[PDB]
Amino acid sequence: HRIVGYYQGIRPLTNDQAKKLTHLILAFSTPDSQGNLSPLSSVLKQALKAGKSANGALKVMIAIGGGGFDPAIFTSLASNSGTRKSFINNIVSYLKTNELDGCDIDWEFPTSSDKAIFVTFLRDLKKAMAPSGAVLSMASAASAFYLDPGYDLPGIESAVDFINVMCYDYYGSWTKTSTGPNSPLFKGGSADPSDTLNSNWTMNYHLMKVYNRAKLNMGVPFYGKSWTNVGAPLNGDGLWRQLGTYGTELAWRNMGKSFDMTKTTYHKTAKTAYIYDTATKNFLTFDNPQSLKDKAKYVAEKGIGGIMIWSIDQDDDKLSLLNSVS
Ligand SMILES: *[C@@H]1O[C@H](CO)[C@@H](O)[C@H](O)[C@H]1NC(C)=O
Repeated sequence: HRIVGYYQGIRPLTNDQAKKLTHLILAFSTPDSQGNLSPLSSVLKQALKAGKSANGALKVMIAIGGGGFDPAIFTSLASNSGTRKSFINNIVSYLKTNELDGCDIDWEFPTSSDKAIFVTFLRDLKKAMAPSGAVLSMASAASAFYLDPGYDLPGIESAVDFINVMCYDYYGSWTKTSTGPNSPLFKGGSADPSDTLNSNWTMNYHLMKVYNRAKLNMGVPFYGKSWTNVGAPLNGDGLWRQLGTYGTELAWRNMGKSFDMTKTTYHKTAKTAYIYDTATKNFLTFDNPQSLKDKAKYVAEKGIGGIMIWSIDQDDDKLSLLNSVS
């Protein structure tokens, strides 16, 4: 159903890409301490024009905030009814001025002190957006650690048109235990030390809280993560290996020129792709056409309302990943 594509201006949005999306979410605009939104960058502006020109049905939205963005500023703007009201008016004015069709609130992350005020902010923002038909979404966290204290999912659901669930970054630069999958679909069987660092657990968490699952999008990544100097498996399964050193996040479009993709191992239980290169001891966890196909099937099977992608511009020139997901 929905194909919600985040876009961060790595490269121009192509006319083929625009036709494969229902929603294009430019990323990012950030508010200052007074609720003034940063102006749309040139690369984001171009993608808006390219998307609308190539797909008259496409909704082009601005994601406000982001993983880099200080969540205490969201707290400040939303907690005060006066600043909440003016921030909302600034958002609505920003949409009209920049010819946008709506916005995504990417607040990473609301704390327990934010839980109710986040819902109030989204409900009020929806009310101001409703006459123009502007589309409202938010990005949701992937673990109970964040979800339980900070996310009133029923309340959020009552306000937004859909929820973009960030089912990725399950392992990363903070991981001290072992290598592991950035975005597996499932727990990876008996060798998996975790029940929850997978998309299925995160989506099931949301399914158990929200009224209408059609309002959920399962997020998928078009990027992967690498480690170097990686050693032996911890418990007989090559996905979880003795740590060397965190590498970086790589866009899919850049993996094939640095890794021999013919060495891809596809985990049959977790539904996730990785490469361990015994020659170099480099390790890459990523998503590829196979993992994305399995995830689209999961979404259809569970009746989830859509797929969201971070980020479509990380795809290769031939749209291997976007063509696989839809
Ligand atoms: C997905 O998660 C649910 C609930 O956590 C669990 O019952 C189910 O077995 C999981 N599916 C797979 C294939 O791991």
